[PDB]
Amino acid sequence: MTKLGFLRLSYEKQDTLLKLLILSMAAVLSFSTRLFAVLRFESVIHEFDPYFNYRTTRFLAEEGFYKFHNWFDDRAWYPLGRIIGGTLYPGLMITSAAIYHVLHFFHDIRNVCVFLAPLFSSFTTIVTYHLTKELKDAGAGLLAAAMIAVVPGYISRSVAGSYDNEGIAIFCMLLTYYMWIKAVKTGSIYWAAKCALAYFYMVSSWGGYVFLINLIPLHVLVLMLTGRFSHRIYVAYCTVYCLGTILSMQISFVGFQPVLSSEHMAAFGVFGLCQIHAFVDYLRSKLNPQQFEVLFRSVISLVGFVLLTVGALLMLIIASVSEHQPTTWSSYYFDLQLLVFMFPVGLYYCFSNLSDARIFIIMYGVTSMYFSAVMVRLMLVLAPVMCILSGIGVSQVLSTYMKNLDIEVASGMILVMAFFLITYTFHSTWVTSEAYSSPSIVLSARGGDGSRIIFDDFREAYYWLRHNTPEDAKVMSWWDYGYQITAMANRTILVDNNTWNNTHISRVGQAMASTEEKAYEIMRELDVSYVLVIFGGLTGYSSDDINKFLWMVRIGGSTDTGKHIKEHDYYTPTGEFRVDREGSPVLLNCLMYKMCYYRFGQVYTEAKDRVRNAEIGNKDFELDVLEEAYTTEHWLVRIYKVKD
Amino acid sequence: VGPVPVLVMSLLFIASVFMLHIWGKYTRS
Amino acid sequence: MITDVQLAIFANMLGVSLFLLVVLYHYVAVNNPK
Amino acid sequence: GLIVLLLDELLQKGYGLGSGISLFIATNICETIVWKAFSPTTVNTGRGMEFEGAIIALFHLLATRTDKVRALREAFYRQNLPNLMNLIATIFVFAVVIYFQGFRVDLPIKSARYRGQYNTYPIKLFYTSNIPIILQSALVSNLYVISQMLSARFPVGGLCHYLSPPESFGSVLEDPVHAVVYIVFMLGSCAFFSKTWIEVSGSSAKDVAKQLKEQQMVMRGHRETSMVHELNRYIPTAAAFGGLCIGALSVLADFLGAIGSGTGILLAVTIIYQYFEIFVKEQ
Amino acid sequence: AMTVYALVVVSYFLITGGIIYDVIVEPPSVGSMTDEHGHQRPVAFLAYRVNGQYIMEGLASSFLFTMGGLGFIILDRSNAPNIPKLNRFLLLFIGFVCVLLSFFMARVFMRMKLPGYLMG
Ligand SMILES: *[C@@H]1O[C@H](CO)[C@@H](O[C@@H]2O[C@H](CO)[C@@H](O[C@@H]3O[C@H](CO[C@H]4O[C@H](CO)[C@@H](O)[C@H](O[C@H]5O[C@H](CO)[C@@H](O)[C@H](O)[C@@H]5O)[C@@H]4O)[C@@H](O)[C@H](O[C@H]4O[C@H](CO)[C@@H](O)[C@H](O)[C@@H]4O[C@H]4O[C@H](CO)[C@@H](O)[C@H](O)[C@@H]4O[C@H]4O[C@H](CO)[C@@H](O)[C@H](O)[C@@H]4O)[C@@H]3O)[C@H](O)[C@H]2NC(C)=O)[C@H](O)[C@H]1NC(C)=O
Ligand SMILES: CC(=O)N[C@@H]1[C@@H](O)[C@H](O)[C@@H](CO)O[C@@H]1CP(=O)(O)OP(=O)(O)OC/C=C(/C)CC/C=C(/C)CC/C=C(/C)CCC=C(C)C
Repeated sequence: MTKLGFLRLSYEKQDTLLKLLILSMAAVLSFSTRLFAVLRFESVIHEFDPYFNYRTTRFLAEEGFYKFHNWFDDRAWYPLGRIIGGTLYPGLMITSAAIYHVLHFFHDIRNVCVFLAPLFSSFTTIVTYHLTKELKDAGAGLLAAAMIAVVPGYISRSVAGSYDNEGIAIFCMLLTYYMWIKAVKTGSIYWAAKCALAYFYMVSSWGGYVFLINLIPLHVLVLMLTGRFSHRIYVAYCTVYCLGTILSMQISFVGFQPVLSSEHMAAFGVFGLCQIHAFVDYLRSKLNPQQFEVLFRSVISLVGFVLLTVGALLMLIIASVSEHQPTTWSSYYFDLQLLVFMFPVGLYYCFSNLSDARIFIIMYGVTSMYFSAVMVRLMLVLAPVMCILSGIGVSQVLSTYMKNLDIEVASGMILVMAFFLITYTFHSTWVTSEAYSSPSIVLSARGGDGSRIIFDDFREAYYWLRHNTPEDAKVMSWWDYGYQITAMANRTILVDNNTWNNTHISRVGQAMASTEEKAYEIMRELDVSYVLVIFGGLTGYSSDDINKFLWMVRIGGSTDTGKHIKEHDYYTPTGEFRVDREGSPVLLNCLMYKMCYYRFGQVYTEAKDRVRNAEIGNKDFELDVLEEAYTTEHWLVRIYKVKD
Repeated sequence: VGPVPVLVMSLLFIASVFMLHIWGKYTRS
Repeated sequence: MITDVQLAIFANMLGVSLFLLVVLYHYVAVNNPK
Repeated sequence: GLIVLLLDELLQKGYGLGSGISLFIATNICETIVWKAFSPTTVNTGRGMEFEGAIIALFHLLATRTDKVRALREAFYRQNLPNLMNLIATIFVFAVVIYFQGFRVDLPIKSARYRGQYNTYPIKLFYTSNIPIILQSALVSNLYVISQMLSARFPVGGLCHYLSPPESFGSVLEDPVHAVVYIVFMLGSCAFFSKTWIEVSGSSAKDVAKQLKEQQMVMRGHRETSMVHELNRYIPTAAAFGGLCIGALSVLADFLGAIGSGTGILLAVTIIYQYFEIFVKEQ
Repeated sequence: AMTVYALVVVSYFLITGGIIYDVIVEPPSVGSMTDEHGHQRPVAFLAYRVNGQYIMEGLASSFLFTMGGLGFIILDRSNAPNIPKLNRFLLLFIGFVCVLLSFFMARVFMRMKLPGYLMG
């Protein structure tokens, strides 16, 4: 019925009928895809990271209000404290608190930090289209937008349930390239002002703008050597540089840093050489190539080099966390299956029709490859890059090979590219379900085939802290659980992740020490009420402070006794780790072998503790300075009634 | 080589070597 | 409420529809002149 | 064995341009330079695993060790493994040998029955590039080192003193008898096997004469069957010297270790160089 | 110049392969413990942990990747133009490059399934 389908006025109108069709249902895909990590299990927050963000997020819609209220806390980091002097970027928080200024006026706070990331993906897959229109074609982006819609690693680090500080930094970064690349292509400076005003939104959120000003001017440096200057590079570049520096200057994390740090200082030197080389081009083109331009060329060169001499004279556990370590192809091709293959293709096309705009993306294809060589966490920077050029690459190959026929090689080459590429969307559907559909606070266990044990000791213990403890308290265990203890417990704490003061964290190692008499004295120094540690012993693949214990073992600072010497005890005295009866006895007299272990000879049998495959048999019940506070449901966390 | 089997013949010979090499090594380890 | 596997099949068919329809776009864009 | 037989005789009456044989030798010699070109493994000596005479080896060596003077010294005077001074000498030999391939004698020819076309017949000194004559020099010293195995019953010592090169970069190594007899045998063997070889595989005096009459090409200076005496005063000497200053040339392939594999590599790439001419011929 | 493209594609599998595992270097392939009889057979690519590789795993992965991309380069640079030998050379080019493309993607799909145990 209604046979007038493929005879509408296409390439003008039905063009747009199909355009906005894909811009609908492709953008459906990113938001829809993130969702089954929280549809499968959770409701609110997967990782441990969004808690510290979520606390201040609901704060800056409750009582704080950033233009008229920044904020101080004594609730965190007793007795030191940390405040919006740290935590670079309210761009997450002002976004979320703006969304439930508006939608809350339209009438929840659950649904604003968990639903946000799917929203980010949807928005980003529509800004990547308007980006990729500018490069080859509107037709180039219509396969490219789906690519960042379902590149599964970019999905993975921002899932339904993510609220990371780089959770929307990517959107800003991508957007600032839409807000750079037809400013370079067209020196429209109202529009370049809109570019720098967009740049401010990135330069809020996450510190990748130290990357970006590592990128943007040195790209410009490339345009020295290829020699493809114009005005319409320069007139757009000066704006987002110089105005953007002051918009960064508004922000505290980058504060008077845009005067002083070795990266954007050299970016400023590049801006100066760029503005000189524009001016140089202007003069000396009215004059001849005379001898005397060589004469004051010598003069101005000596003044410029003495500027260079005056400038060069005046120059004013995280590694362990498994992800900041370097990654192979698994983050790779497991990450980015078909879309690795097509990456050089458009890049060859970008070195084929090397236009003015595309060289920026080529430099962006170089740099982020070099930088996602060392940090898989930084993989997100290569998350859209590949999707850009592969977005070109297929749209090259497809365009050249639906060219030839309907207007037998194309009877293969079109015909492969469906099943060549769409196998991708099988992979993207499901690797997202395998590795990344699992929260940090709820651990999926093993043991049955029907109604198997898959169970919430963290909310049980943390909600015990939120009922049966005093108001003023102590929370001290270890730093990577520091935010979550401030999630539901509303409890005052000593340490936390970031690590702006390293000394304060280093005496927690002597709080988790060998000598209980000195460790408990360091405790008694620091206003104790409660101590926590986590187990992983009898099911294994959970963490805790016993496998980052090597880190504690070599952590060393403000110390001379014990924690000076990295061995301390912990090896067989030829130099190999044992813990058991065949282990080492000051480790038997250390905390963490008795701090954790009470009554475990008396409960499990058959010589286990699957982490070590250890044994029952130590007497090991000796609370010299504490008492128990929580007898455990699943050996989860022994809360420590800190005794006088 | 009016015919290409001489090549195919060589391939067969390599396979005989290829397969018969690991074939006795099947029972060993 | 929809399940996990129903959503997986959903994402599968949506991505297949999407990419095939991209190819259809790319045909209509390559054929009809300027 | 039957496979190499069939592949060689299907590259004489078949494709065959170089041979089956000589291009096998050439490509396997390319490989024997090439294992010396990039070299992945080294069993670890007193120091320095996994770097044996490659240029990658002498580029990974700069990444590991400090004191780059003693990084240069191991790069240029490496003895037990291949060397890069060895590779310079290897390249140098290649350059000189193509300097000597272009040694050719030109003879212009009025073709018969056509006015003045001058497709001058040449005689290159290498003179089939001695794929007989070097392999003449090689395979007799291969057949006894086959049949020294029958000398174990009824040796690598006393028979070796007139069997082999003396292998030592020290030119005044502990026996001049072996050096003198080895070099004199090399020179005399290639010269003698020239002056005996040309009489069978073509291009002797009557061979050239009957090919040129057979393709209607007559020397301008004199009558057609004086062409023999026109060129009989070139071909034996351009056999014999063409024998001789290959083997002495391979002396310079051994006297200086700039050869990946020596004599044989010089001469299999000489096969390749003549081979390029053969392929080019049909353009 | 196009030599810059050569430099970049040279760098491609070089930093896809093993610059990450230059400092974390793990030696090539042996991990069998007799399995029932035969002691130290070298195993494979690593399979149980995902992030790790060896030298032999990485090089193979890198090689698989750049041949596919440069196969698409060959599709562009010669197969779309029409100038050379229009029946003999061209057919070889599409033939071996389609073989490159199909068997390469197939084997890399295999080399993620067997180290990965993914439901295919
Ligand atoms: C990150 O976290 C870190 C850990 O949480 C944190 O590091 C801590 O920072 C604080 C703040 O600075 C440090 O406290 C200071 O430590 C000084 C270190 O002195 C060492 O050497 C001395 C000998 O040279 C020792 O006396 C001293 O203490 C020893 O003896 C104690 C008693 O016997 C014993 O309890 C100790 O354990 C130790 O055995 C230590 O070994 C320390 O000198 C300093 O004391 C002064 O300041 C205190 C107030 O801040 C006063 O209570 C104290 O009496 C001293 O006062 C002097 O200075 C004041 C002004 O600063 C004056 O008003 C006083 O009148 C007095 O001035 C006299 O001396 C001056 C010279 O110093 C002179 O100019 C005056 O005229 C007058 O003569 C204080 O305790 C702490 O040690 C750090 N801890 C660690 C582990 O690093 C860090 O700050 C955090 N980061 C950030 C950015 O915040
Ligand atoms: C919730 C929370 O903890 N937030 C903090 C934040 O407030 C705090 O300021 C910050 C620092 O402590 O850490 C918490 C938030 P974060 O971890 O996301 O920030 P971060 O540690 O700075 O992350 C760093 C990531 C980046 C992307 C920054 C740049 C990294 C580099 C290695 C420099 C690259 C150099 C360039 C020239 C760029 C181009 C690349 C080339 C040429 C190869």
